[PDB]
Formats: sequence, structure tokens, C-alpha cells
Amino acid sequence: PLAGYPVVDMGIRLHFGSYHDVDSSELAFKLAASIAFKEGFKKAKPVLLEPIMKVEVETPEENTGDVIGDLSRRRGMLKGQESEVTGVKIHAEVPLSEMFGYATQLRSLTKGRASYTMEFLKYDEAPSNVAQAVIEARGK
Amino acid sequence: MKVRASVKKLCRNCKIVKRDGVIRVICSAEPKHKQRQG
Amino acid sequence: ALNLQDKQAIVAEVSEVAKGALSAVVADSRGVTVDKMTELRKAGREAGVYMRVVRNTLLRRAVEGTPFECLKDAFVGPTLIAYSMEHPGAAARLFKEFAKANAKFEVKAAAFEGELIPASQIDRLATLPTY
Amino acid sequence: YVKLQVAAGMANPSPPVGPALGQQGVNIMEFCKAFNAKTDSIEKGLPIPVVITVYADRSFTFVTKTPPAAVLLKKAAGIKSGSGKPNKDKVGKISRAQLQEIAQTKAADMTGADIEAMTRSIEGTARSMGLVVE
RNA sequence: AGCCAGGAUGUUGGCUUAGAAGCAGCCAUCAUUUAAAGAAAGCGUAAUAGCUCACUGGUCGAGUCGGCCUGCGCGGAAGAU
Ligand SMILES: [Mg+2]
Ligand SMILES: [Mg+2]
Ligand SMILES: [Mg+2]
Ligand SMILES: [Mg+2]
Ligand SMILES: [Mg+2]
Ligand SMILES: [Mg+2]
Ligand SMILES: [Zn+2]
Repeated sequence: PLAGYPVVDMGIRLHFGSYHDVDSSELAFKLAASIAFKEGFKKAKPVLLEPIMKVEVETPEENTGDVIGDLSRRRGMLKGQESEVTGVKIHAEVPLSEMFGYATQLRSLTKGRASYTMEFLKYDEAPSNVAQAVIEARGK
Repeated sequence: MKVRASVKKLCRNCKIVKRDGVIRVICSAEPKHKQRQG
Repeated sequence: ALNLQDKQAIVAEVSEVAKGALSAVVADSRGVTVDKMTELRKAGREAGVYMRVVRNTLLRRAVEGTPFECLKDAFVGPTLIAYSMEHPGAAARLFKEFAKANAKFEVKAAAFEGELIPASQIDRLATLPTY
Repeated sequence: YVKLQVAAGMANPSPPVGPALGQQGVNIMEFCKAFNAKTDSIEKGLPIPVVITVYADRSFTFVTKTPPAAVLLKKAAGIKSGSGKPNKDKVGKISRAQLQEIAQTKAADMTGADIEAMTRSIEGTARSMGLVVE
């Protein structure tokens, strides 16, 4: 009901209802279950889940922290930073909407001699500003 | 620089100086703190 | 409390231990880090040598009325004096050693038998043996 | 010249040792198994601080020191973690004979030879860790 | 005030954190040798590293710092023949 994104992790319990003998169809209860579902959704605390992807960037060591700073600018959390003899490897989980076009930004910070990898990891609740952003655009 | 009526030190490195009857704030650390009473 | 009253206390304490001292060895301390001075300070505790850096004006005032007065000639520059609570004539040997081995400070003077001994003729204190 | 805190029986991982003294030219493997060789005698799982000493020709020596007090204080106290915040909750009570045992363990590190003074320094450090003494 | 040096030891205080190692934050903040030493008043590092400061000894050799009241001034202050 909020935007059009698919609802996930929802448990429904049909405790009570009403049925007319001659006017009760499959579609009548479908419309009835849909009215009730929409009404409950608004009363409940409905939030978006963004996807977060595991990110492993490999960078030269002289410009390590700048990479980390940009990662913190892309609303990402950090789970470690290995420092090999060939270059530093930083691990992260960045939301996909903030992972758009990272390669040109990552190349600008590093003289273009860095590289990275993205793998989808999990879903997680978005902050209020980005949730408010995806609702105005989808709604209108 | 900041040409304004109220000039003051904005950090510990800002110094107040008078050079032609004009109160100036010069800072050796932050060039943003350059002010002039005008 | 009062810095003058702290001086009244520091002067009275550094001269009271000069009462029981046996041989005073004064030296320079500038140019050396902290833990390097504690290599000597542990060496003074085991030999019973009291080591305390006090000001040059304070030192003269304290040692007035004491056999170590002749040392007013050497109380200029940074001053590191050593007293000999026990084992008389032992500070000197330790001092000379550390000086010529790794630092730039020298042994300003010594003070045994209540007379001043110049820097190069202090091997006399080294020759005197612990008894 | 570099200082590390390495596990008693393991110098295998690259990130802790590789970058810090690789630039110095320390032969990783050499220090690894020399370090382990001498730290064999340490109890299992005691993190021990080592001061590595390199010279212009990339060759090196090192000194091993006594484990960090906080690591060594939480083991005697039998507390796996650390006090969340002092002045409110104390996770246990450290013993007095253990403080002097700890004092003679890190005898070389302490500048005071009074031994009792060593205990006070260790006790003061423990107090900041939220423990109380009997 | 300036200049010459130190600015220690436990240690990277304990948590939190990917890292928090004087210097993101919370909770502390106290022992050590001391001349003196903030579990740092700042800069800096992704974290380290690094640079100062507080605090001290020397040199120097005479006044020097912070407020209160008050007199006269300064800036604020750009218009049309
Ligand atoms: Mg921590
Ligand atoms: Mg801290
Ligand atoms: Mg910092
Ligand atoms: Mg006035
Ligand atoms: Mg006016
Ligand atoms: Mg005016
Ligand atoms: Zn400024």
C-alpha cells in the first residue's frame, strides 16, 4: 500500500469475520481482505527496506582513508580493513542507491588505480530522509 | 575576507591588528578568519 | 601553598640530607631524555645515593653553613647533584661512566672532604674503593 | 623501530605484522618464528607486547615485554570482558597477593623498585578498569 | 617574553567501535620515578606515526599580568548641478 514495493515478513491471523449466505464469493472476500489489509498497514508502523550490498574495495595504501571517508559519505557501515603488501582491502556494506556510479568516484580518489566488488547481502530499514524520498517520487 | 562592523577573534590563532586606523583580524591558521572593520 | 614557603621547605630538605651526606657529586643533565635518567636513578637507590635536581640559587642558600660551600663556583648551568647517604665516594664512579658513554653532559665538580675537586682530577673518587 | 602486541604462539597473520615493518625491511618469516621460538614459554593465549628494532641494513633485534596489564588483570579477576562504566558497577574483586604477583611479573616495566609502589601503580590502573580490592 | 632541553613509566585507562593507540564518544582520571608531567590543552593520522602546549631546569637580569571604574578619541558612516 505504501508505494508499490512488495511487503515482506508479514503474519496474518483471521480471528473473526462475517459471511452472507447468498452474496459471498471468492472475490467478495478478496475485496474484503484487501480493505482490511490496507487499513491495518496504515495503523501499523510501515517502513521501507533498502538492500545493502557487501563491498570489498582494493586500494593503494597512500590514499586509504579517503576511500573510507567516501564510504562514510555513501551512508555505509564498515566491518574491517586488511592491508596486504599489494594494497589495502576495505570491507563494507553500502546501500545500493548510494553505490550508483562508485567506479568513477573511486578512480578520482585513487588516481584510478583502485578496484572494488559488490555482492548483495541483506535488506535493512532505510533512514527517514531516503524513505521520504522514495515515497514522494513513487506516489506521484 | 569579512568586511563587517563587528570584528573579533574566532580562534586561538586570530590576532587583532590596527594598520591604518582600521581594526583587522589576521589568522595564521585559518584564512577564513580574515576580517576587517568596515 | 606559598611558593616562597615551598622554597622554605625545599631548602630545608635538601640541606638536611646534606647533613648526613658523605660526598657530593654535581654534574650537568641537559640533553637527556627521562628514562635515561632513571637508568642512573635506579643505580642511585641500590647504592644509597640521593639524587635531586634543584635550582642554582636554592643550592647556594641551602649549602651555606655546610662543607659543600666551595661548590658555588660550579652552580651555574643546569645542575644535577648526587649525595652519598651510604657507601661514601660511590656516586662519582657511576656518574663519570654514564657521562662519557652516551651523553653530552660532563661532571661539573665533586665534593669530598669539604673541598672542591675539578672535573679532570676526579678519578681520585674512582680510585677510592668501597669499604 | 616499531612496537607491536602479538599473540604468544602465533605470528602467522599478514595485516598485524606485514605493513608495519615490511617497509623497514624486516624479514617477516624470520621475526615470526624467532618471536614464536622465544614466546613458546608464555601461557597459551597471552597477548605479549614486542618492541622490534630495525637497522639501516634491514636487519633487526627485538625485546619481549610483559603482557598489557588490562589483559593480565581481567584473567586473574576471571572476567572475560571489561567493566562497562566505573563508579556504578564493579564486575568483581581483585586479590592483594595477586597485585604483588602482578607487580613481580611486570617488575622490569615499572620504574619504581619499591615493589609496594609497583602494586599501587597496578592497583590504580585496575581501579580505572572498575575492579575493587579486598 | 624570548632562546637552550625535557615533556616521562604502567600504556594502546576501561568500554563502544572496522580502527578509537593523550587527542569521535561514554565512564573515569591514579598511581610510578620525579625537576615536571593532563590517562593531554591543540595540530595531525583511516588507525598508527609526527608537530607543539600545559608543566619544569638553565640562560637572561628588571618589573610584569589580569580584571573594575572613568576622560577623550576610532570603526560602524552610501546620492544625485
Ligand atoms: Mg577499545
Ligand atoms: Mg582514549
Ligand atoms: Mg585523533
Ligand atoms: Mg581606558
Ligand atoms: Mg563613533
Ligand atoms: Mg565615526
Ligand atoms: Zn583564526
